[PDB]
Amino acid sequence: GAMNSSNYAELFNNDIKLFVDDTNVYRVTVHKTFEGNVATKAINGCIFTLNPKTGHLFLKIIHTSVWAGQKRLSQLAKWKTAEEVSALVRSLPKEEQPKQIIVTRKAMLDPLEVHMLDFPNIAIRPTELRLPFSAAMSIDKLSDVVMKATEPQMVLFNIYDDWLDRISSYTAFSRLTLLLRALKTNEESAKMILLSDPTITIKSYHLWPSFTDEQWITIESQMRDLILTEYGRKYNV
Amino acid sequence: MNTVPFTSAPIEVTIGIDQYSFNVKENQPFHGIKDIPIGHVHVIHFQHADNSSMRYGYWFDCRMGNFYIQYDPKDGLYKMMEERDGAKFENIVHNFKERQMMVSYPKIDEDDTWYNLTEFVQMDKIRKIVRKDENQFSYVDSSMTTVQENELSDPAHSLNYTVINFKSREAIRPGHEMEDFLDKSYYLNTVMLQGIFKNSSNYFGELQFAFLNAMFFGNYGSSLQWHAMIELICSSATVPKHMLDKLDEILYYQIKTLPEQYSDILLNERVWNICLYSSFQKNSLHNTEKIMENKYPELL
Repeated sequence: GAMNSSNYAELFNNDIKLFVDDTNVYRVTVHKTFEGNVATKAINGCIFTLNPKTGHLFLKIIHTSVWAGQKRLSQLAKWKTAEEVSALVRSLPKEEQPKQIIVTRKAMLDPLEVHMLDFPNIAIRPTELRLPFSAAMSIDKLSDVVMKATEPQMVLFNIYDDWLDRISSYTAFSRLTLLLRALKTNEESAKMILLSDPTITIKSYHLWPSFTDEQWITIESQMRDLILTEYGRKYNV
Repeated sequence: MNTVPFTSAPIEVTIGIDQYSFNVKENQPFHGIKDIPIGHVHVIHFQHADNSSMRYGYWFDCRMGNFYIQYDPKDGLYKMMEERDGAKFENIVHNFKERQMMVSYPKIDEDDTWYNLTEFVQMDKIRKIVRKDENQFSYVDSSMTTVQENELSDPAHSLNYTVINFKSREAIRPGHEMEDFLDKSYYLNTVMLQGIFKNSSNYFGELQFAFLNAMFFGNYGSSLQWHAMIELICSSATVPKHMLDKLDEILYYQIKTLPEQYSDILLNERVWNICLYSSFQKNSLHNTEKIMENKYPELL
């Protein structure tokens, strides 16, 4: 059934699974027309498909050309997501196919179930968790590859960089969700915290700075402070 | 007009014949039902006074043989049987009629309700859904499960309704996932109508039989089948105009006949709200929408 706080450790067991977030698939700027009407302009999007055990992020770039001459784009976006996830599973050898796909939004269940009819043994699950994967486009290198794409593309990232050499996948997932929760709540403040010390750089193939263990502890503390601060402001408590 | 004699009524029982019902007292001198209209299927059904659990009954067509009811004190139910001896049967019925120990099928002359509920229902199709080929009549009861329910457990005692599953390879063509899921015309017209049922009459026949098993026996699997066959039409953008017009008449009579106090358990809120207000056919069921809005506006 549904993934929650109670069955959380399951994400880090040896059954291959993927999270699928479709939030950033269909993206628009809203603007005024010459006649003073409103119109949308689609910009490039992405599917965020993450193995929470290994950090492998299958970033399918959704080029604006996929929306050309289509209607009901917020509905089509869910089905295009399910089509690309299905294609990704079919592309993998049997021993690498997931046993479960967890969708971050319930509206993805039927589109993905229908696209995955050929895989009756893959469980399609919702989650009770409010995961901050929508903030993926606040990670500078992911945003850069999506906006530069001139055609459909899939780019494989490791969203945990080399963290798994030093920490478990439970801890790496916790660090990733804290970073993304921070970026989602206050992107400017979050990015200021991460990039404040210019001595600490981002490796060419990494997404995040090369913090020492002790620097991660300080970074992680600063991210928690940011989230509580913004919370007291949101709710005046 | 045809007759279904009873040997006797040894146990107190509510007896239904189609949409009519009569109470019979333990050992009341009751010897059956006369003046049954030729040309339709019929159902004769039972609910024991002492165990209102297990409604059960028999689908039959008097054109196919001479049928009678006799209580079996071993199996504890009223059983339909065929009398092969034409003259023994004529002789039994004539006696019981002369002694006026039979109730009359109490059809109002103006009243086409039973025809309207059974228009496309055929005994030959009933006998494929309810498999017991040694008898010309078909036993159904409250607890009998459908082949579809058995998948998700005695196959001899199952309702073999046509399996309909919106999230099945049968319903979804590879490469038309979103198209076939959101507009079920392919599934209705090519798979079901052309492929399995052959024509809309057989489809309506099964729909009508499912409803009547739901209504007369509170058969849950039959109710799921009736709703699934409605929803498949209502979710199809492309349906022949004759089928929509006939569906509106079929559903009108089914809603009209349903006991006012059973709408809570026999009508699926989601299916009806979807069919009448969201679906492709939301404007195609004028008679059904009007009777539903006036009779069950709570459900909607």
